[PDB]
Amino acid sequence: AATSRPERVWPDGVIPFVIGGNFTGSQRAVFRQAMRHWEKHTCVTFLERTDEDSYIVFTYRPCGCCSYVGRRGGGPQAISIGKNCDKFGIVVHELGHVVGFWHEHTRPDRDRHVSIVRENIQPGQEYNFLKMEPQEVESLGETYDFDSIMHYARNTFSRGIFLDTIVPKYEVNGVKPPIGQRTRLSKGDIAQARKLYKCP
Ligand SMILES: CCCCC[C@H](CN(O)CO)C(=O)NCNC(=O)c1cc2cccc(OC)c2o1
Ligand SMILES: [Zn+2]
Ligand SMILES: [Zn+2]
Repeated sequence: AATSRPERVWPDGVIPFVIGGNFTGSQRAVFRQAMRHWEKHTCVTFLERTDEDSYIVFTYRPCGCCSYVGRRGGGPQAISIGKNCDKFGIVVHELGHVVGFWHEHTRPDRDRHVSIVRENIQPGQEYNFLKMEPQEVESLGETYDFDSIMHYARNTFSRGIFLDTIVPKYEVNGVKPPIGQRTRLSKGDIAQARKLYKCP
């Protein structure tokens, strides 16, 4: 679910950043590691902000809302992190938003790959399962990626941990594909981000 909007692609793949107050040393170390993980597998690079107009700010905030997707432009933008959502893999996902990705399950073609089980969604959290409009996404010829760091888990916003809100439709390698990994950028994520940023 890469943005279709070229103004949201950070020019030259260089993203200035600031780390705000109220984090521990350890949380700040994880931020740098997550930024470096992006740097290792793509041409995207994070740079400590000096005088740039547009830049990201790591802000202490309760988990959930919101990390701006892609470059806002004309000023600072938030990448929001809190106590329960600050592990390496979560921050990598959040930087996925920064660089221009929405959630994989909101791809316009998602109904060919997953079922949404509405009845299992926590009340008032249904908006998290809305498809993006076709005009807002350009997937760049890349197939729907179950292993994506941007893909929800089977029971994300579920009323109970044993109930699925998202179910993949078909078996891949003879078994239903696992979703919701927060370990690393997937092969699919790397391929897609390289196209988005026109990496060499
Ligand atoms: C109101 C939308 C709730 C979004 C919450 C999620 C949390 N994560 O999954 C983080 O990984 C989120 O941040 N998704 C990505 N960002 C957005 O969807 C989003 C929309 C939006 C609209 C106006 C202003 C914003 O400022 C940060 C926005 O973020
Ligand atoms: Zn997200
Ligand atoms: Zn994808």
